[PDB]
Amino acid sequence: LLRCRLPGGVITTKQWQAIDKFAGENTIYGSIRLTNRQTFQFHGILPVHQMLHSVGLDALNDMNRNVLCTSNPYESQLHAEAYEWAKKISEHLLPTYLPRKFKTTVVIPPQNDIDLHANDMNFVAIAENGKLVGFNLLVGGGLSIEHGNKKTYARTASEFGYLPLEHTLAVAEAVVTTQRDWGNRTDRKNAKTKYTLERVGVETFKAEVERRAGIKFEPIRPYEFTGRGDRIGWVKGIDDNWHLTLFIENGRILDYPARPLKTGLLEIAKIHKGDFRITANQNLIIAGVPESEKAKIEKIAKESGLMNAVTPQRENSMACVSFPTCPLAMAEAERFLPSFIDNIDNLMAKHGVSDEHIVMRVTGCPNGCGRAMLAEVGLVGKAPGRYNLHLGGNRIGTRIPRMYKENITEPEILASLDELIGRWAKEREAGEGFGDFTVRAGIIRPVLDPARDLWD
Ligand code: SRM
Ligand code: SF4
Ligand SMILES: [K+]
Repeated sequence: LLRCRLPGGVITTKQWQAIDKFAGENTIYGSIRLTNRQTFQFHGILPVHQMLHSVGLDALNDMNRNVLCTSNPYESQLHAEAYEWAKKISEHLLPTYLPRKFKTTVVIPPQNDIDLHANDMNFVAIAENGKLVGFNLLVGGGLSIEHGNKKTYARTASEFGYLPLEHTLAVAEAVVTTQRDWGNRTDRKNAKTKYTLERVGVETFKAEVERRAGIKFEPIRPYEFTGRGDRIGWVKGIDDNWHLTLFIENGRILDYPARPLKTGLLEIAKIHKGDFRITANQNLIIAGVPESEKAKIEKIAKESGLMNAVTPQRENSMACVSFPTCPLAMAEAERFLPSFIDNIDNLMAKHGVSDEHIVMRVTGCPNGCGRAMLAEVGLVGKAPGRYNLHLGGNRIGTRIPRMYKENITEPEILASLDELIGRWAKEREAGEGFGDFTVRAGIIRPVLDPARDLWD
C-alpha cells in the first residue's frame, strides 16, 4: 500500500510512464488504482520512493492527505490559479502532530467534484474577471462512523467566512493548529475536526482561527454548486486546447482481454502534449490536447476500450477499494459495483429513466472511503454481502443520507430501489433528483443537524 502526494491530481506524462512501469513490473496486481482523492495507489508491492523521487514525486507522522482541486472547471482559465493554490497549501502543510488525519480541498464552483463536505478544510474559489480574488472557508466535514455507535457521525463542513487570497496560508495554518491543540486528547474516535467543532462550537473555533491568522473573516460571498460529476468526453478549454475525460470503472487501470486500458493510457502518455489529471471520481483527464491532436488521442482511447459508452448512472457511481486488499473491509465494494450497477441500469431502463442518474456509492465498511455518506443512495458494508442502505442525500453532496434499511443483502436492496425508483420516475417534479424526492415524498426523514439527528 503506497499512495503518492499529488496535489490536484496533476501528473505529467513522464511521471505516468514511470508509474505504469513500476505497477506492471513490481506489484502483485499490476494495476494503477486511481483514488477518489486525486492520486494513485499500487497494490501488492513485492525502491518505490526512488522510482517516485526520480520523476519528482514523493509519498507522504504526517497526518495530511492529498489536497484536492477541481479538475475541469467550466471556466477553464481558472484552473491554473486554483491549482497553484492547492499546490501551495499542500507544500505549506508538509512537516505539528495532528490528532487525526487532515483533509483539504480547493473548490471552483459550480463544481463540487471534490466532495468538499467530506473534508476538514475547504477553500471555495471566488473569482472576479477570471481572476481569483479570495476564498470562502468551510471547515469540519468528515464521513467516518462506527456501526451502531451513536457517538460517531458524518458531518458536513461549516461556513466560516470569506478571506482575501493573500491570507490563505495564514488561515490554513491557523485552522490546522487550532485543531491540533483543541482535538480530543484521549479518544482517537473523537479526535477529528468535525468532533472538535461540535464540542467547542463553530464561532469559538472561528474566533480562534481569526486570532491566530491575524485577520477577520468577511461575510461569505455567493457560491452555488450544480453537480459533482466529471465531464466525460471532450470539452473545450482555453486557446485551441481540449480536455478528454475518460470514464474508468473503479479507477482500476489494468489490461483486460480486448480492453487494454493500461497499455492504452501508456500509448497516450507517449504522444500526449500536456499532462493528465486524476479526478475525485476516480477518472482520468487527458488535459491540454491541441485541436490538431484530438483525432490521434481519440483513436487510441477508442481502440483501447477507454471510451466505451456507459450510462449516466454508471458515470455517477462510486465504490472504495475494499477486498481483496483492504484489511478493514466488511463487504465487497469495488468488486461488487460493476454487476450492482448492471442491475441498477436495468431498473432505470424499466422505469424509463435510463438517461437519468442517482449519485450512488458503495463503501466497504463504515470508515466511508467510498463517500456513501454524501450519496443520494449510499450502501455501507456491514458483513459479507450485507449493507446498510442510506437514502436522502442530494446531487450536489450537501446532505447526509439517513439509514433506511439495515444489514440487508443485494436482492433486498434491489427490491427496495425497484420500488423507490418507480415512484421517483412517476411522481418527481421537473428536474427533481432522487435524493430530494425521497425526502419530499416522506420516504426518509432528512438529516438536518448530523451531530444530533443522524441516528434514529
Ligand atoms: C483508496 C481510497 C478509496 C477509493 O477507492 O478511492 C481509500 C482507501 C483506504 N482508506 Fe480511506 N480511502 C480513500 C478515501 C477516503 C475517504 C474519502 C475522501 O477522503 O475523499 C474517507 C472518508 C472521509 C473522511 O476521512 O472522513 C476515508 C476514510 C478513511 C478512514 C476513516 C478515517 C476516520 O477519520 O475515521 C480510514 C481508516 C483509518 O484511517 O483508521 C481509512 C483507511 C483506509 C485504507 C488505507 C485502509 C487502512 O487503513 O489500512 C484503505 C486502503 C484500501 C486499499 O487496499 O487500497 N480511510 N478514506 C481513497 C484513498 C484516498 C487517498 O488518496 O488518500
Ligand atoms: S471504506 Fe472500509 S473497506 Fe472501503 S477502502 Fe475504506 S477502510 Fe477499506
Ligand atoms: K470512476
